[PDB]
Amino acid sequence: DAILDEIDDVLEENAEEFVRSYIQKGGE
Amino acid sequence: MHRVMGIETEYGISVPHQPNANAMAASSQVVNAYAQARWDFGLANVILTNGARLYVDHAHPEYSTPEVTNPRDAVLWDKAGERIMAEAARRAADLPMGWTIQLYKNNTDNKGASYGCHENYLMNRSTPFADIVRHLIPFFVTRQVFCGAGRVGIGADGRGEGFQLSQRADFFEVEVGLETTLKRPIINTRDEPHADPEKYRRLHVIIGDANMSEIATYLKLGTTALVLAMIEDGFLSQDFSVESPVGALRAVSHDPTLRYQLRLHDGRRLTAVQLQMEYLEQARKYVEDRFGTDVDDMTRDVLDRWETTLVRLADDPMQLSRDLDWVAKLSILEGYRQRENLPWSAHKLQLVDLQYHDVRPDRGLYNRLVARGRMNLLVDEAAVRTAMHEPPNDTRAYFRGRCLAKFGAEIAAASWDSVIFDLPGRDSLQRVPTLEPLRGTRAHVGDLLDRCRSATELVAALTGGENLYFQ
Ligand SMILES: Nc1ncnc2c1ncn2[C@@H]1O[C@H](COP(=O)(O)OP(=O)(O)O)[C@@H](O)[C@H]1O
Ligand SMILES: [K+]
Ligand SMILES: [Mg+2]
Ligand SMILES: [Mg+2]
Repeated sequence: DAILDEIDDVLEENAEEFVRSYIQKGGE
Repeated sequence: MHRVMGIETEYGISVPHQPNANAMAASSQVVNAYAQARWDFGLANVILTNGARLYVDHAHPEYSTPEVTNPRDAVLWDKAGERIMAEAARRAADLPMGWTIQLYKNNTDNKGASYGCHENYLMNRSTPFADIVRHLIPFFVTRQVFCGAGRVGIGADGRGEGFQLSQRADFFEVEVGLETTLKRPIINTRDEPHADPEKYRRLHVIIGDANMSEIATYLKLGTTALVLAMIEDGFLSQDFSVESPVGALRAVSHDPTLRYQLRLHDGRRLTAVQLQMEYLEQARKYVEDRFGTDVDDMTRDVLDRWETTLVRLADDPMQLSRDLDWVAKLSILEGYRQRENLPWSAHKLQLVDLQYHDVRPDRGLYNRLVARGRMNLLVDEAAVRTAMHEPPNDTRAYFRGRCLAKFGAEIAAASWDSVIFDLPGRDSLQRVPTLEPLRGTRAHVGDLLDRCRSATELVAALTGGENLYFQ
């Protein structure tokens, strides 16, 4: 997949830390 | 198409590696770093020259489109909001604090928190609410087959493994109610039209995911508007109600193969796609009955796209990977699952789920799909950029936004239903009510705004003409 190479190029570094740290206040 | 509508989108907000930051402060930086005049009734709250509202709500920056009259304009000014958010974050990076602020046009952190993308529709006050409820619940339960933005993780807390159609479904718990932050209702009942309450109901819809795909946002607003026209006119004679609609909402979301069958009270057993086809068929009959072939192009386009999307969903949903968010996102997810043998619990899949919605043009995955020509668009980027600063011409947002652009230094405040002027010498503020959404348009005030060189001249010319220009 050409497109998976594009996505690979831009994904956030430290993927596990990034996902664990994405914590949001509740909204509407 | 002509129905007053608008989209309010709460954005996710992240400020990594800044222990001094909190979400309210970062949201304020975003709102403040972009702009303009204050909101009229202590959080940062700005009215923009395109007639939009940009403000801090519940520790999220929120963009509310100007009032528009059709779903293409809804898409256009909503997309301009994404550009405004992205630029706002870039400007906040230059504030003394120096924070790198990330913004996400999605609805959950996948850990139990949700935030909202609301649709507003102006309706006849006379339309009986019991009919609004009973005809909209099954439509809202099933429209996620093309409106869903996709989510990795099952259950509000994200502990179940797998992919689902929508981010919002797991957060809805009851059929009808006032809530927007907890025990959320399929039909929210708040009725606050900021217009003549003798004439208008404002339907405040809270169940939709925020969409990146312009085709998805277009279908979401356009098909809902068509269903509202049928409800107002009493056109729907069949009973679409289903057993346990909250349970059905979740079960439809949790089955991306699109085979789960709803159990209608009338005994029918229909998939969500099949039930959507029933609404589409009624909408076709409604438009033929009312207009013949004298149908406006946009109504025709919404019907055609609604039908083609449902036909393709029933045949093979993966052929919609250029049109629907959940399909485009799933295509990336399954690609990685195949390439790297990943279970649905893999953290990389969580990262794709979230970064899909990142507003950065160079890093957000939807934005990368567009950059590589892998997503169909409805509007072009030049029009989006113009919509960042110019209001729609055919609603009261025209007067609001143009006043702010031309006489900003003399606007004390503005809201959906007023503009408040601070004129030199007058030790009293001038409040100009804009109570009708379809007045205050270019056709009503454009020439007057052109001729006036000062806010003083404008307020003079408008004096005693409220029941001409605005109501
Ligand atoms: N009379 C109306 N009918 C339909 N939509 C409206 C009307 N007035 C405003 N809107 C839309 O509703 C949204 C209001 O946003 P906001 O002020 O954030 O709402 P809320 O008070 O629910 O937070 C805007 O997008 C606007 O275009
Ligand atoms: K709202
Ligand atoms: Mg709002
Ligand atoms: Mg809000």
